[PDB]
Amino acid sequence: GPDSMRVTQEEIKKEPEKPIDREKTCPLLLRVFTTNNGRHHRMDEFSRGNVPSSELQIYTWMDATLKELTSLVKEVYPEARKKGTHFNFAIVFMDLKRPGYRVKEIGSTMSGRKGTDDSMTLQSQKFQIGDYLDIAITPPNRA
Repeated sequence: GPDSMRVTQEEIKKEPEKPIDREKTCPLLLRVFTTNNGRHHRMDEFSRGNVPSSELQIYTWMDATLKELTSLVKEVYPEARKKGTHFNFAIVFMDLKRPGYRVKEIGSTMSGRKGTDDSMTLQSQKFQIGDYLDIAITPPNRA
């Protein structure tokens, strides 16, 4: 008859994500790159040992949410506080097949508006220390 077998990784039933005990966990250093041209940085900008020459560094935890992070970005780039400003987040991560980096868009938020990705966390998107965060910021109403 049919045999029992171990479940493959893709079909593994995972528990719901849990908050981090931030008081007992040393924060990670998150490197955030930003654009204002309407698109993410290209992967050629992360090649040959280089990164973009502007960046924001943040101490945070694996349960950091997109809204928490945009609040910090707004501290340094106040024009981005304008209601309707759009923040498009992507994780830039090492390419394991070829040299350099790859990118995966994860979600977006908007100044002054509640949205479905506001509570999306780094851990939910399998962010790893060593990865970069890229945020493409665009003005209200797709101006």
